[PDB]
Amino acid sequence: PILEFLEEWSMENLEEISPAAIADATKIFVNGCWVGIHKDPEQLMNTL
Amino acid sequence: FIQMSVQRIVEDAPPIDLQAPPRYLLKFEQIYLSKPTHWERDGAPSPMMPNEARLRNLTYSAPLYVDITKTVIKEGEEQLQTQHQKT
Amino acid sequence: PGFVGIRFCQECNNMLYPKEDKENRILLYACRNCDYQQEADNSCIYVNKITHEVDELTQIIADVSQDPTLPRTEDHPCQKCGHKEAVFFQSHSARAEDAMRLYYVCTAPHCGHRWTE
Amino acid sequence: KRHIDQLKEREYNNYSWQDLVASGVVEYIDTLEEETVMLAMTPDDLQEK
Amino acid sequence: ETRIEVEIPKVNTDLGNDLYFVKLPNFLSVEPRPFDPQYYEDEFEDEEMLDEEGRTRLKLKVENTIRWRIRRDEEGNEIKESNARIVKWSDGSMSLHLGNEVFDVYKAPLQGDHNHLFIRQGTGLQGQAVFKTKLTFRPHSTDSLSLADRCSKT
Amino acid sequence: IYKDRDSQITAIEKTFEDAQKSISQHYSKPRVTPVEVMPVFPDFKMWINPCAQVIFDSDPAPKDTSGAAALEMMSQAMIRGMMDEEGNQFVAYFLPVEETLKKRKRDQEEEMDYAPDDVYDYKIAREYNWNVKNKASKGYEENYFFIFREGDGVYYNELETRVRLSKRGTNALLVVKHRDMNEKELEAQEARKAQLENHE
Ligand SMILES: [Zn+2]
Ligand SMILES: [Zn+2]
Repeated sequence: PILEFLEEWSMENLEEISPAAIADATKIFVNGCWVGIHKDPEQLMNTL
Repeated sequence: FIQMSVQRIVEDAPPIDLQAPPRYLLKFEQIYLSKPTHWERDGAPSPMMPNEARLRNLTYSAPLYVDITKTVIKEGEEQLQTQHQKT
Repeated sequence: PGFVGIRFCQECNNMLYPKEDKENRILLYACRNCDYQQEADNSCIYVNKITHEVDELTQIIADVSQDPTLPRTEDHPCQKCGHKEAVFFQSHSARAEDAMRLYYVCTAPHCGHRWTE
Repeated sequence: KRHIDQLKEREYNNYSWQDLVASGVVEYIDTLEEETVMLAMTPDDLQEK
Repeated sequence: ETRIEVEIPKVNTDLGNDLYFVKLPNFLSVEPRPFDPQYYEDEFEDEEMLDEEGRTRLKLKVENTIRWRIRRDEEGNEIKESNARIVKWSDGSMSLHLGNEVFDVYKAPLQGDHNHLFIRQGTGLQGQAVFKTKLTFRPHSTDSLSLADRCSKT
Repeated sequence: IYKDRDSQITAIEKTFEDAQKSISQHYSKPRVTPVEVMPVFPDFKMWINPCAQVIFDSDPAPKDTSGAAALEMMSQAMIRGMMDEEGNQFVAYFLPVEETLKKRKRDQEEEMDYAPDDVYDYKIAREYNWNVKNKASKGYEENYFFIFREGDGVYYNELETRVRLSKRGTNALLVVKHRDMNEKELEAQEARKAQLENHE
C-alpha cells in the first residue's frame, strides 16, 4: 500500500529518471529498497 | 506466524516434478489448522486443555492440514489432476 | 588551483588521460581505448591539498533549517534577507579538529543563506 | 481534557487506548525515528521560559 | 481577467443540521436496496470455499447490517421502516441500536484532516459542506481457516 | 444457525421486530433518558446527486477570510479541470467572490433556486493535481456520511468518488451562468433513484 501511494504521489521511479536528477532530489527507501526520488521531501513527510 | 507465515512458506515452496515418460506436479495449495486436540486409543475427539497437558505431560499442539493437487501427464498432454484435501 | 576533475571521451565516454605533444609541447587529453584526443586548458594534471583547507559552507545544505532538533538563535540575522532567526550547528566532519566552530543557516523559507562568524 | 474525560469512562463508553491512536494524539516511535524527534520530558518543558 | 463562461445546473441540496463523516468498521455493512422478503437476494457465497473466518464474518454481516423495508400499514399507507435507530441521550452521548446490538457512537473532531463534501455535476465538483466531526462505532460491551475437532486421530 | 436461506430471512425480519420495541431506558445508565429516537434510513432525497469526498493536502480557506465566512466560502467552492498550454490536465480550485455570496444569500432567503439572469462569479484560489478513485477502482473503501435531520431521522449517503488533491498566476474568473437540468442529467438522476428501489 505504501508503494502504491508513493507511485500515486509525485515520486519518480528509479528506471524512469535520468541520473542528473538524483543530485538535488531526495532518495526514498522502503524496507531498504531504493524505490525512487522526490523533489519536495518536507511535504511528503507531512503527508505520510 | 500462524496466520500469515505458514501459508507463505507453503506457497513459496516450489512444486515437485518427477520423471521416471510420466511426470507429476504435486502442488500444495491451502493450509487448515484445527484446535488443540487429544485422541486416546478409542480415537474419540476431545479438546486438550492446557492443564491436562501439564498434568499428563502432553504437548499442547494443533494439527496442520494442507490441500494437495496431484497431476500426472504421460502422453497426449492428458491431465490426471486429482486433489487430496485436508492432508 | 583546486582539484582537477576528469574528462570523458566524446566518442566512447571513457575517461581521458593526459598526454603531451612531443613535437608541439602541448598538453593533450587522449582516450586510451578509442583514439579520440583533445587539447587541455588547465595544464595542472594533479593536485593534492595536504592542509585540506576545504570550505564547510559549500557542503551545508539549506534544508537543515527544517530540522526540529537543531538550536535556533535570534541574535545573528542573515545578511542576504535580514531574517532574524537562524539554526546553528558544528561541522562534525572528520578532518575538523578545531571543529567547535558554529555555522548558521537562515530559517526563512526560500532564502537558505549559510554563513560563519 | 476531553480525551481524559472520555478515558475516565472507558468502562461504559468503551473509549479505549486505540481511540487515542486513531485520533492522532499518540504515536509509536521506533529508535531510528527517535533520532529525528525533539522530545519533551514533561509538558512543563513546553511552558514558555 | 480571462472570462470563462460556463453554464452549469444549480444543485439544490438539503444537508440538514449536522453532517458527520463515517468510516464503517469491518463488522458493519450497509445494504442500500430495500429489504423485501420476496426480492431479498442473499449472498449465498459458495458454501465450499468459505473458512471459519469467513463464516464468522458472514454471521456478523447478517445481524449487523442496516436495512430498511416498506411495510403496508393497516390503512394501506406505505410506511418506511428502518432496522436501525440512533438515540440521542440526555448526557449528549449517542448509541446505535441495531436490533438488539448496541454500538457506542463517539464524536471525534477531524483535527488535521480537510474532508470536504462535493457533488459531481457534469465535468466539475460542486462543494456542499466541510466534514468537521467523525463518528466511530464500537460494541457497547464485551458481553455483546480453523477446522472442527477431527473425529479420528492422525 | 444461519445455514438456510429461510433462516437468514427470519433473522433479518426479527431484527426489524426488535427495532420496533420502544426504547425507554438507557441500556447501561439508569438515570440517562432518551432525548430523541431517530430511525436510520438511506437518504432518499440526496441519493440522486453523486457525492464526492475531497481530501485537501492543505487548508483551502483563503488566508484573509477567517472564521465563519471561510467555511461558507469553502462550502460553495468549485473545482474545474484545466488543461495547461502543454496539455497537462490540472484542477483549478475556485472560491466564490463576496458579491456572489450576497447574491447566493438572496437566493436562499427568497427560496428561489437561482435568479435566471444572475451571473455568479468565482475567483480561482489554487490549482491542484487530482487523484480520482471511483467505486469501480480496485480497493475503493465505501465511505458514508450521516446527515442528522432533526425530527425526521438520520440519513446516510455514499461517497462514490474520492478525490485527493496534492498541491502542485492564472487570474482566471470562472463565470458561471445557471441553466435548467438537461434531459440527460435528469435521466442520470432517475438511474440513481432506482438504486434505492428493489430492482424487479
Ligand atoms: Zn574515447
Ligand atoms: Zn536569509
